[PDB]
Amino acid sequence: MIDIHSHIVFDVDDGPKSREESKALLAESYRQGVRTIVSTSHRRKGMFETPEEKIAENFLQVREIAKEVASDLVIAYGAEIYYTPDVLDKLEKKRIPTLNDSRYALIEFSMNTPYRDIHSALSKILMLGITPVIAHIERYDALENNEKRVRELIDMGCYTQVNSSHVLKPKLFGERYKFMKKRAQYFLEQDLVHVIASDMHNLDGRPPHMAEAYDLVTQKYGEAKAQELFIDNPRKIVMDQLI
Ligand SMILES: [Fe+3]
Ligand SMILES: [Fe+3]
Repeated sequence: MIDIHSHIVFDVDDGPKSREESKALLAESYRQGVRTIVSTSHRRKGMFETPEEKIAENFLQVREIAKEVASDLVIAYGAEIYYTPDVLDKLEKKRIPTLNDSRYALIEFSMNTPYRDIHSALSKILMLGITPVIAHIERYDALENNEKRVRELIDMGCYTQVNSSHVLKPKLFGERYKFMKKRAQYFLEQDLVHVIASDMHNLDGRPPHMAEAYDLVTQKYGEAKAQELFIDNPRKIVMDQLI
């Protein structure tokens, strides 16, 4: 019901190319039962360096477009911030957005980022009074099968996010993400996940799987847990409330 990680702004990153694509992506998200989407387009040194004024501009146009989808679809502003050290000054001085202007910022790393680097970056952001929500923790080799490390990040004041796509069963044929599904399944079993979110980009390779994932978590982990990960926690994040 509340999706805190999405790529829905046209012509700013690897998401929609056009207004028409953004609308179609919103529509599919709405169809699946999502009622609030936080826009978190990429901020990444050397990869996604679209200027902030453009991202904000196209964002506001997507927010308008969302009215054509449904009147109760709320679009919030945010950023998926790949960590490089310049990001610290940007956050301190609010030149890079948090999630709906809350304390929470969405932070990502590389698949092969060493734990010590992860731990260090997140420690420094915490020192800014900003709470990291760690994007797609199933991506990071450093956390694979590592309850102790994830726990250590959570215990110092981080929250964790897993992509809906990796919540799904590994497919009998054509499975290209088996290792990330196994990782997400590990974290869920260990009860190490605060949030499941879309990371949606398009309707081909990367659609939302929020309805499918919600049902799967309901079946395997109970409805209350599904509510927690897909509604209650995301809602606290959007409303700048402590979890
Ligand atoms: Fe990412
Ligand atoms: Fe993303």
